[PDB]
Amino acid sequence: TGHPYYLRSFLVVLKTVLENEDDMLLFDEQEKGIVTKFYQLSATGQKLYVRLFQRKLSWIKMTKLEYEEIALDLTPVIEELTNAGFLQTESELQELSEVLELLSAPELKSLAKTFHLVNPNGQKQQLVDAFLKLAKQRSVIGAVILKRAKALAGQSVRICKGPRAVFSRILLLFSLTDSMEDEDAACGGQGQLSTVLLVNLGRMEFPSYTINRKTHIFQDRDDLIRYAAATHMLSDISSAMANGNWEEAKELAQCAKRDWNRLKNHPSLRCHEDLPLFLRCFTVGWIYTRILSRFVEILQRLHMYEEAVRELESLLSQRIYCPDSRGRWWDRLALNLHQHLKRLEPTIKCITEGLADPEVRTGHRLSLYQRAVRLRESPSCKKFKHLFQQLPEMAVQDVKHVTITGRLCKSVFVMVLCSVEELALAHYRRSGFDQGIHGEGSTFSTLYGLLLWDIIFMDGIPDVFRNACQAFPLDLCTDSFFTSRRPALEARLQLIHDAPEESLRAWVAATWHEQEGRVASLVSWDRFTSLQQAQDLVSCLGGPVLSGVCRHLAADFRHCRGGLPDLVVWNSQSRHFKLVEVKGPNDRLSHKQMIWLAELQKLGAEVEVCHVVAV
Repeated sequence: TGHPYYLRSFLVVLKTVLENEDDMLLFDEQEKGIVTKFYQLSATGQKLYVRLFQRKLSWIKMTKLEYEEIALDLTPVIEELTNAGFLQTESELQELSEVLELLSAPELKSLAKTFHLVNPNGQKQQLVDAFLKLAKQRSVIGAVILKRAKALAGQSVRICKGPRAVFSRILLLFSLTDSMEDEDAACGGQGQLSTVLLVNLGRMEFPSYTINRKTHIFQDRDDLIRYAAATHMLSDISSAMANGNWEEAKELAQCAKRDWNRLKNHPSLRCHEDLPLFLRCFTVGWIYTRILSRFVEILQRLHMYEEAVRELESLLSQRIYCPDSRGRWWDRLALNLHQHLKRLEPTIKCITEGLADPEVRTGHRLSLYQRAVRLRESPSCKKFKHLFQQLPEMAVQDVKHVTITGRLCKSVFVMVLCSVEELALAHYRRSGFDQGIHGEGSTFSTLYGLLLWDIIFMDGIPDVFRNACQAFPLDLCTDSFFTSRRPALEARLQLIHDAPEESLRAWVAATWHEQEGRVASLVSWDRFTSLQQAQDLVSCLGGPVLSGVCRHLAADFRHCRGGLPDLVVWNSQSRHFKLVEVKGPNDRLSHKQMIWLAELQKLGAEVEVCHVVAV
């Protein structure tokens, strides 16, 4: 009745992207055919394709194939895909070096033994190279090694890189909707989805809203190609970093930076700058900036600090791209110039101008401030007047701290062993808070989503709902979310501030009852054990607190989503509650959390830091 792991979901990606006019002006006549071709295979054919499309781009064996859930005999199926131009079979596998890599370790030794010439034992690389030398010098023993190694490897397929790229692009276009822009996504793999959203796309029921694009994100067919190209170039650098191939990373990024310097000034790359920030992230320029941002992360890892500093500054000197990141760029720059390069004058310039940037928010803001008080009080600095410098006294108030310690044996303790967060909950349960939610951000986030649902999904803001499978308006993570909905927000926000506990209980029930399960990026439906609990909690928190938290979340979700209190405990009978920031044995309070706790206290909530120490 539906289609497999990969396929029902793939079919959504296809359906969604095809019904999008602007998206379909980005594919030539030929390419669109490749879609109609796909739609015209057997389900079995579609299923096998999806399965393989998701795999690495290389030769894959028929023995290493065995998709029995697809068919008991895959050869009529593979046949169908080859005839359709989607797949290629081994009668086009001619590179001996490829065929050698394709064999197993039992199979290599079979080719190694039945070629007495080769010394039978060794690692895969040791045998492959021996075979490769032997065929270069003597081509007419070479084609004999191929003829046997091919037979021994059996039937084999590889994806036609032609149509692959069409779907890859279709799938990249699908990432604008949904996937990416709750701050820009992983991008890693150069072919497939991220794990979060293949498996579950077909099950998912989305919140209702009115689609209404009016701007063209991509100019002509080639823009999208430059975009795609860039995205992949990013993915690889991400990938290289993940595996600690920093030198590899450095090359890829150096490579990219050159590709970018070549690329600006072009006919297209003005335009994109003048896109609203919430669409500007889907631009070649944005991607490169992200790459360059990673480039600094790399150079830093490779102790190449003057390079990082030159980069950071050049990134900051521009305003168009990734403003949401300057807080980091500044912070990180100050860190370098101080810790590593040990250069005072520029360390202060940095901290000064960084604070003069309205763009640096919350935690990095607070960070730079602290780096400034430490610098002003500093004796090694005192030969001057350089930071008494009219600094709005943004206190880092130490809030109530608490420490705990349990009979230590993953760090497990004795109370019977128990976790670090079990210890923390336990502590509060015996301080008279029977209830508790070990959320970490989402508790609050979902409450806000619950209380502002209709405002979030609101009609009227153009270009924020561009197609079918969106869990948020595209502008949610941008200063513009608030501004574009100002009247409506201020309204509800005040309403909530002056609401009696029953109205809160009501409005939360209202949404819950109308939406329970629709995919909305802010709301975790199972985060509360039931509406009742969610209601109990809003009743403790009360209007003003909920109002405040909501406002920050709406006004600056980008720089406020993080840092919210880890754990929320409360008393069932007395309605007293406490917002706690749990700290395991080997981590500290982030600046973001310091900020959030302070903010919450300003709002009149009981807050607390909790340290758990080793036994």
